[PDB]
Amino acid sequence: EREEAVVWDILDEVIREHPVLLNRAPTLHRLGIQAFEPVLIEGKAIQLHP
Amino acid sequence: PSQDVVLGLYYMTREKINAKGEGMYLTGPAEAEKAYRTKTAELHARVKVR
Amino acid sequence: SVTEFLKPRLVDIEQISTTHAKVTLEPLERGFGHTLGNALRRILLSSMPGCAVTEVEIEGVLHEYSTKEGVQEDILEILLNLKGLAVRVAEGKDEVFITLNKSGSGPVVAGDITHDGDVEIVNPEHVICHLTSDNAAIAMRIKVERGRGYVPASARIIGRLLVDATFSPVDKIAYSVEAARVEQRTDLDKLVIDMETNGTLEPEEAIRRAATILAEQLDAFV
Amino acid sequence: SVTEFLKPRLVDIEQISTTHAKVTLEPLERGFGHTLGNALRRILLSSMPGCAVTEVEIEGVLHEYSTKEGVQEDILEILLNLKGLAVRVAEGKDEVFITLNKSGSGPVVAGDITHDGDVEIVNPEHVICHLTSDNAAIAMRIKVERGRGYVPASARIHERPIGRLLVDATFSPVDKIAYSVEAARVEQRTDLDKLVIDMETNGTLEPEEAIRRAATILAEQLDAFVDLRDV
Amino acid sequence: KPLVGTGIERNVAVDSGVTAVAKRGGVIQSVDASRIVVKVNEEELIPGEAGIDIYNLTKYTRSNQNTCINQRPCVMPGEPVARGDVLADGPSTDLGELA
Amino acid sequence: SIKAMLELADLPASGQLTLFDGRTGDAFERPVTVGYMYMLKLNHLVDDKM
Amino acid sequence: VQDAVEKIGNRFDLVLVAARRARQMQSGGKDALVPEENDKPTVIALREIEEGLITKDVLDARERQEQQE
Repeated sequence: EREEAVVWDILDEVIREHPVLLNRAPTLHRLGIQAFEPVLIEGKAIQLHP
Repeated sequence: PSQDVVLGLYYMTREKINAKGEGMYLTGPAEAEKAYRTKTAELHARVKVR
Repeated sequence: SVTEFLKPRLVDIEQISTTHAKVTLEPLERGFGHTLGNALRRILLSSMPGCAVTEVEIEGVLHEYSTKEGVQEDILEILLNLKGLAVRVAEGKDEVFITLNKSGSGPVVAGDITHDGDVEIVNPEHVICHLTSDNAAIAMRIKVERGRGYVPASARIIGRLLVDATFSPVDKIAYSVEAARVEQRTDLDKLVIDMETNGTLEPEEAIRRAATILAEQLDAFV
Repeated sequence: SVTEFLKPRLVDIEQISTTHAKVTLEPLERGFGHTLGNALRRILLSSMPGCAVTEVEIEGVLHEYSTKEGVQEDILEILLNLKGLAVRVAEGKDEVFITLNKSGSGPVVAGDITHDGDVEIVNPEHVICHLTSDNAAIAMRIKVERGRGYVPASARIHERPIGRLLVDATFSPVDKIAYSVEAARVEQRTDLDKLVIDMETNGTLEPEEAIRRAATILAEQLDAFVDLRDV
Repeated sequence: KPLVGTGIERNVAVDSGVTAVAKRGGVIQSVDASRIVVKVNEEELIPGEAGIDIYNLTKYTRSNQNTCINQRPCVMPGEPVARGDVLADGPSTDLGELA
Repeated sequence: SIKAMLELADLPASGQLTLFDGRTGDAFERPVTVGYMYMLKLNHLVDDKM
Repeated sequence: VQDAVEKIGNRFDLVLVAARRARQMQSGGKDALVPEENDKPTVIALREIEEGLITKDVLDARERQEQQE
């Protein structure tokens, strides 16, 4: 909650190679949900590969 | 690819008549890059390349 | 402080080969990766001193569009091969002449050139052209100058045929700028330079000389 | 010769106005004009130190979303006006406090700020606020700090009494940079060039000093390349 | 203001009610970020009236969409004003034009 | 009328200028349409949608 | 993961085998047969499968050996 730095290093280590699932509605086919490796970025928006 | 990727690959591969550096002989892709970066030849110059 | 800036802390030089290298510097201030990379690239491609073949004489050849019997390659192809011939000239000499004479059948190469000891050929296995008939002979008088950058034949416009001047030892330079973070500052810059030279110098030495030229150009202001 | 270049020198400063100047570098070789111009433009536009207003304290004011009697502009507008203050602070001080007290109808401008001799106001005609009544009075305490870049109030690290109003600080004095490479007439050669840098700033930073600071930054960053080794 | 417009902005700004429009013409006696007091002309005064109009401006009031409703004065003390003239500009208004 | 207004302000009649890359200083190969456009900030903020 | 699916043949069976190996390394005390290189157990199991050290038959044989002991 206090958002210390070591929390940020721990977060990097947990997300190091943990894939996440991205989805967009409507899910017309199975390509509407795909797994990506996350890269932590400053901001509030998800960056998507073109 | 779509949109800007296609447009860039199209523009870079187009062919222009009497562009700067026409008829030049290049040792390979590396020297084509060197000629483009040194403003010797244009992107659309007709050359002979090994 | 207002005059304190981030200097690179991780510098990694990976040598793919004796003429290819990749230098990674991290971290850099925001926007400095492009500044340094572009400046170094312009210096290394258009302002680096070096030695290269400039002019040629071939017996019986008057124009670059003329034909010579016994050689497989056309004259313009021969000039193209002469372009990519790495040479070192001893310091203090700004013009040298080398000769190449060969009769027979087979590939005539750069190692068949006789010099005066002040010229070193980095690539003796480089193929100059190919003689097809046993009765065919090639006589060649090559001029090597010292200059800066990449001066093409068209910009320099008797039987003297001009060869594109590849003075700079740099054959390829590319740079990419990626993200890098220290602490919570995620806006820092990391610079990756992939470099390939002809063999006259190692890529690291070439980067050193380019940086030296840039730094000395600013001496009157620092 | 070929291995030795001609180092450029500072040959001319032309002061068009308080906020506009031209700096001439001569002589330059082929291609070096563009290289130096682009490097100097990127360094000048990004990494130039300056002074800016950071905190304001106005008597009788608790927050920015408020109004003061006799003042036509809201406190938000007054802070936005103070953001455009051009202040030069004498070397050795990274912090200073100035005061602004004014009573009576009229435009309250930057020339009404009382400084301690180590602070120079570059734009006295800059209008800070308006007093629309003869009984109106304004009393403000302004904090000026030295810095570099753009430091928003939210990004400042976190007691603060109620009444102290934070102001977003844009420390960089450089507003616009242009550069042109023209032909140079030196001795007998024709390959030499000349670089003209047009600088539009807020008047706090001298042109020559800006050029030398940019060159120093560039040289310091190149020092890493001059000594390339695994670190 | 929009540099390229259509000429309709004044109508929307005036008829939306966000601005403070002068009910009677006169001279702006007092201006402040929350008040505009105007002295009405002699020719348009009702018999036996005070002769002065008071406009209290809305300052930093929440809207239905959690936005800001602020009215800023656009006049000077002593400036002549007629009927229908804009005295204060509401949200998204610049000198009586929608912005 | 638009072109006449452009000529009054001493601007190109095509509305296209020559622009330079800030990262390199090299001019773009074609003129670019540069002007002024009225932009709006819609009430779809990433702060209220993250 | 083309090498892993080539070594196994079926993506689903590969997922099951890698899951068993990762659970052995995480929940159990089994150690990795390849350099970890600061990688998560799932990826290290995938790398072991690609190298041919870990198969379903190998896991079953090791389980039988553990049961015998």
